[PDB]
Parts: sequence; structure tokens; C-alpha cells
Amino acid sequence: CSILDIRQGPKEPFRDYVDRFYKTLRAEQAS
Repeated sequence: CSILDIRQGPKEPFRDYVDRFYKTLRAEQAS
């Protein structure tokens, strides 16, 4: 891991953000 190191693509921050964002919007639609 040297040139194949700084790949740039978040997963565990960003899809424990989405699921929470999707039940936040499924309280904007209906809580």
C-alpha cells in the first residue's frame, strides 16, 4: 500500500449516515 493508498471513497461513515438520513426523510414524509 504506497501508490495504491489514497483511494478516496467513504463507506461506514456514509452508509450509517444514509440510513439515518432515509428515516429522517421517512419522518419528513411520515414519522
